Amino acid sequence: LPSQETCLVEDLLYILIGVDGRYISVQPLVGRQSRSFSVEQNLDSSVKELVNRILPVATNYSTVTRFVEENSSFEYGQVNHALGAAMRTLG
Amino acid sequence: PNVLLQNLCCRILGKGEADVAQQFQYAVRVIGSNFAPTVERDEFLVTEKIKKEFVRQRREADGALFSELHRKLQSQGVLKNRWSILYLLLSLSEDPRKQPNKTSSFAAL
Amino acid sequence: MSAVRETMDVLLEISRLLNTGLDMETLSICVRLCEQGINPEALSSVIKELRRASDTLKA
Amino acid sequence: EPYVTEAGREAFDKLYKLHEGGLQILSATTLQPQLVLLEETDLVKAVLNVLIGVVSSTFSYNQALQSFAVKQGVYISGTSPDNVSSLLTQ
Repeated sequence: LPSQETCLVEDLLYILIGVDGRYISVQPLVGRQSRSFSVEQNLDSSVKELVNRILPVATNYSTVTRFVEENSSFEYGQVNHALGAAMRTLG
Repeated sequence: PNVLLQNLCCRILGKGEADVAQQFQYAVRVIGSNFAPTVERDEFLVTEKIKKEFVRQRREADGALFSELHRKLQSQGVLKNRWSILYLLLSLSEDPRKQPNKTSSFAAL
Repeated sequence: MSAVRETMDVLLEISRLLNTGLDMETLSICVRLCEQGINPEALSSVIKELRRASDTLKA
Repeated sequence: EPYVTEAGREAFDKLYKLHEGGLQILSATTLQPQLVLLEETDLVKAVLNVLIGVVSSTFSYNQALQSFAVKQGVYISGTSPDNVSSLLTQ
């Protein structure tokens, strides 16, 4: 049980970055417009509800990283090419 | 009924869980002889015997209390088995005066 | 089970006033016996015989 | 020897199990309620969780009331005699 918590905090740390975890696997929806994270099932439902409430903040993260890596994929002098490169500074 | 009658045989003696065999078989025989009673049911009549008995032993206050307790008893839950319960307590009723001789010297006979 | 706890506190008042001399555990056995059906005469008759028997066995 | 008062917890526990049993016979249900081990230090961690609104192995969350539900039986309840069964609910 505490060892399975030390599994979680590190796996959690990796999916903030948009890197595919060890026991939190990532299913790409359209190449990660929104990331459907599959966290390991329970053995203890206590740590289960704590990691469930952390993976949606990384779902909100997948939407901005899909878009700001798409303004490089559509290189133009436009107001979006500066907009998302400034969000890369925030990320 | 067997687990219940038995547990009574162990508790009453306060000791023995097969050393109470004699008393069990005996209880079973006794219960196996068919008694018929003098009056079966009516809450009022059994309650009255207990009131008269109260007066008779000079525990008049308590007799007064018993009536409060009787009414209370119905409200904590209604009994279908009351006459029999109230009887059992009746037959075990005692007087606050005098002892029953010795029954700790009576064993030696 | 909530019910079962309340009845016994009022019942214990009558029995101790009236002189009966049954502890808690035993008073529960009789209530079981009376609910499963027993002749009242038999129940009083045994209790009186077991008591008389017990005191002599001990002494 | 000791009486119950001096004798720690165990003596009181043996007593509680015996006393509850006495009542338990008249009530008939599928299976009688029995104890399921937790320790006193394991109870204080299941309660540490229920303050944030997370389930343990004594709490079952009910969506129908949007409230949590503890074990109602003679489920271990510390060494208290079915006192934490009401105290932990508050």
